[PDB]
Amino acid sequence: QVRQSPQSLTVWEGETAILNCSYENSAFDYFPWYQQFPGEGPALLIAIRSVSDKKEDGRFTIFFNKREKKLSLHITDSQPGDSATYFCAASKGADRLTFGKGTQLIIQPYIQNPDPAVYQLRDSKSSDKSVCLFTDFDSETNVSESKDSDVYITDKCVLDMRSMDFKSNSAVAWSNKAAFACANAFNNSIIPEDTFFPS
Amino acid sequence: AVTQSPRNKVAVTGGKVTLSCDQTNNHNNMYWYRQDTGHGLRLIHYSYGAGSTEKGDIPDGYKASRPSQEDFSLILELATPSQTSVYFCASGDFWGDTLYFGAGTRLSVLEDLKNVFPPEVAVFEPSEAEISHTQKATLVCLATGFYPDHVELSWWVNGKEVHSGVCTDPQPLKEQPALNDSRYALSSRLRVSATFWQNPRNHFRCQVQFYGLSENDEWTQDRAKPVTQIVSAEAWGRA
Amino acid sequence: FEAQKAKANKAVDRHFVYQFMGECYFTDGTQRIRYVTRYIYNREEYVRYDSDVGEHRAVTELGRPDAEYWNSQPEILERTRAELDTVCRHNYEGPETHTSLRRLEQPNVVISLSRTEALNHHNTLVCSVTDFYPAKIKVRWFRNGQEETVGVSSTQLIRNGDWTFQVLVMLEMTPRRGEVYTCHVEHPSLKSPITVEWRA
Amino acid sequence: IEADHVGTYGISVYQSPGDIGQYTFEFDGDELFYVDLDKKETVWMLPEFGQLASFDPQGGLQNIAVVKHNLGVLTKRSNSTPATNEAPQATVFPKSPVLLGQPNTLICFVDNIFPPVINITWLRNSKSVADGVYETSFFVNRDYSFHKLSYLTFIPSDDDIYDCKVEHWGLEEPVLKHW
Repeated sequence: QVRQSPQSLTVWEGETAILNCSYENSAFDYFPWYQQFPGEGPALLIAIRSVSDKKEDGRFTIFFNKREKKLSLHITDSQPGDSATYFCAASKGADRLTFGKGTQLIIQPYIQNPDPAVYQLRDSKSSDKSVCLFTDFDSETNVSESKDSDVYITDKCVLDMRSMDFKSNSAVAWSNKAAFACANAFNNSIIPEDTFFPS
Repeated sequence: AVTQSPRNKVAVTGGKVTLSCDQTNNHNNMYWYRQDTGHGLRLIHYSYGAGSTEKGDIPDGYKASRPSQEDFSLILELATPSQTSVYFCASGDFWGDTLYFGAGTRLSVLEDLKNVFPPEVAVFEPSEAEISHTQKATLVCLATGFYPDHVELSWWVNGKEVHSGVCTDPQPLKEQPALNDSRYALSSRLRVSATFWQNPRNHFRCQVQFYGLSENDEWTQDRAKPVTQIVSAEAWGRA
Repeated sequence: FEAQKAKANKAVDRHFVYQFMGECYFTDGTQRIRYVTRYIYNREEYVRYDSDVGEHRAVTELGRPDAEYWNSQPEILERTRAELDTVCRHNYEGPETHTSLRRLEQPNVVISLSRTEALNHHNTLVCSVTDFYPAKIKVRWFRNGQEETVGVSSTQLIRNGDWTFQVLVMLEMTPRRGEVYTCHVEHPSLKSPITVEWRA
Repeated sequence: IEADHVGTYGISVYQSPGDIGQYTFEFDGDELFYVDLDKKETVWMLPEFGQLASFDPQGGLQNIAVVKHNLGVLTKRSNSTPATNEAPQATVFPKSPVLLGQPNTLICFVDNIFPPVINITWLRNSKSVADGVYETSFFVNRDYSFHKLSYLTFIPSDDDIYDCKVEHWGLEEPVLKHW
C-alpha cells in the first residue's frame, strides 16, 4: 500500500504546493513521483532512494522520512503549468512499482484587475436559446454547484489572452426551464458585492 | 515511443476487446494499467519478454499476451461494464528506474448501444453589455446530450485552431446525475477583443470530436447511427 | 525477513549454457564484506563485478562490450555497487541471522561393531555421528579413558544436502575383558560433550 | 576468496535449446530455496526457514528473463560455440547407520555435471524403484560444473542390492553406481 493525501489540492500561484505520501512496507527502497497532464500518460518527474532524506531538482523537492515511512513532494514557486495529477510510487529490490491513487493539483492564478459581471448570451442560430456567463471574478470566489436540478453550472475556468497580458476566470450556467434568469443563476454561490448585472 | 491502439473504443457487454501496445524503446518489460477516479494506477498484467506474462494486482477478467518484444496485448474476452476505464501501457528496462507510458485508451463497455448519443453543439455570441463594459467579447460553446464522454473540444478562428483566450471545463458534467446512463454536457469559452468580434469577415467555430460506434456496427433506430464524427457550430463576427 | 537478490545486467547487442551469480563473502560477520557477480557462458566466466575493484571488468574478450557499457551507465553501475549493502549486508543481518546462522542440530551418536564379537580377536568399532549442523565438529575415540590415535580413521565431512552433515569414525581394536571404549563428540549444539560407550 | 561464510544470493542458470532455467539461493553450500518457474513460487528446502524468511519469486523470474536474453546474445557473439560435455561421477551413501529392518534413505551424490541436464534413477536388484524419491536442484561448483543429489527411501535387507543409474550426454553408456 502507498497512500497519498490530499486527493485534491488547490494552491495559489507562487505558493509552495505540498503533496504527502506514506507507505506500509518497510522494505520499500525506491520512490519515484510521476506527473500526469490531462489527456496524456504519466511521466517520471523526480525520484528518491531510502538512503537519502532529501532530493532536490529545480523547483521540485522530495523530503523522505524513513522511520515514519512518510514522504513529501514540495513544489516551490508553483506555476499554472504545474496543474496536473501527481503519483507517488514505491519499489523494493528493483521489482515492479505500486502506485498511490494520485493527488490532483490545481494552481490558481492571481487576477490583476477583478471586474465581476454576469452576462447573458444568445445562441447564434436560434435566439430562443440562452446561456449565462459569470466572468472576471477574482480567484477568491468559489462557484458552487446548483442546488436546483434542471439548472447546470460549470466549475470556474481560467483563460489566458496571451497577446493582451490578460487572464480571466469564468463559469457558465444554463437551463431548459421556462422560468430561468441569469440574475440568480449563481445565487447558491458567494458572489462579490460589486458584481455588474446588466439587463 | 509507446503507442497504444485503439485510443478510444465503445464495446458491448460479452464482447471481446483487444488493446494493443507497441514500443520502440528496445525495452524488455511491458506493463498494462487502468486508471479510474478513486483507484489510481492499478497494474493488471505485465511481462519480461516474449511468450511470458505475470499477473498484476488486479488480473481478473483480463488475459495478456506478449507475442514479441515490441508488442504486448491486453485481451478482454467477456467485456463487462466494470472494465469501463482509461488504460495505459508502459515499457521499461530490466530493473528499470523509469517507466515510459503511452497516451491512454478510453474504453466504454455498455450494456446497450442504444445509449450512445453524439453531441449537439451550439455557440453563443458575446453580449453587447460585455463588449461595451470591457472592450472584450466572450463566445461560449455548449456541447450537450452526448454519451459516452469520449469527446475532444476545440475552437477554430478563420480556419486555424486557436488556444489563446480559450478554456474548456476539465470534465463533462452529467445532465441527470441520478442516472448511471446519464448523458453529458461540456462548455468552453473563447474570448477575443471587441474589435476582432466586430469584423464580419472573422468566423469562429466550436468543434467537438466525438468517438462513438463504428460505421460497421449494427443500428436500426429512428435516429442516425451515432458514429465517430465531428459536430460543429459557427458564429460570424459583426459590427 | 525478506531476502534480496543480485540483479543480472543485460548483455549488449548443439547445447549452450549461461550462468549468472552474486556471491557474498563475509568475514567476521559483516565486518568485512566482499561482493562478486559473475557472468558465465559455457563454463567460461567472461565478465564480472568485484567490490574490491568497484566496477565491471571483462574476464575474457567476450566480456569487453558489456563491462564498458555497464560501467558507463550510472543507473547500472550504481545499482550493482549498492548490492554489497542491499543484498549481502541486508541478507546476512536479516534472513540469514534468523535462519542459517542460528540452526543448531545435535549429532546422533551410535556405536556399531563390524563383525561378531570374539574376545582377543581383531574387530572394528564404528562411531556414526549423524544429522548435525553446523559443520564444525570434533570426534575422538578413547579406550579406558586414554585418547586413541592409532588405527583410527574418519571419513571426510559428508554433506547430506538437506542441511545436515555426517561423519563416521572407525577404530581398529581388539576387545579384551572389562575394557570400555568411548566415542567422544563435541559440537556447538551441545552444552557438554556427548560420550557414548561400548563395553567389551 | 577466503571467508567465514559465503552466500550466493541469486544463481540463475539458462540453457538452450529447451528453454531450461533454474533459480536458487545457496548459503555455505546448502540450498536456501529454488523458485519454481512454472508455479511462480519460492520453495524453501527447509519449511521452517520459509516461515521466518521470504523471497518474492518475481525477483527470480525477472533474473531468468535477463539470462535468457543474455544467452541468445552470447551465443551469437561467440559464433555459436557449443558446450563441451563432461562425464559425471556418482557416490552412494546411506543417510543413517544401516540397520536391517529399519527405514532409511539412500543418497546418490552426482558431481561434475555439465551441461546440467541429467537422468538419475534407482535400481533395486536391477529393477526400477522410486520410493519417496526426491532430487535437489543443481548446485554450483567452483569450475562452473554442477552437482546434484537424489534420495531413495528404502528398507535395508541382505536380499537387496542397489544401483544409482546415471545417464548423461557425456557418457556413452549409462553408469551404474553399486551399493
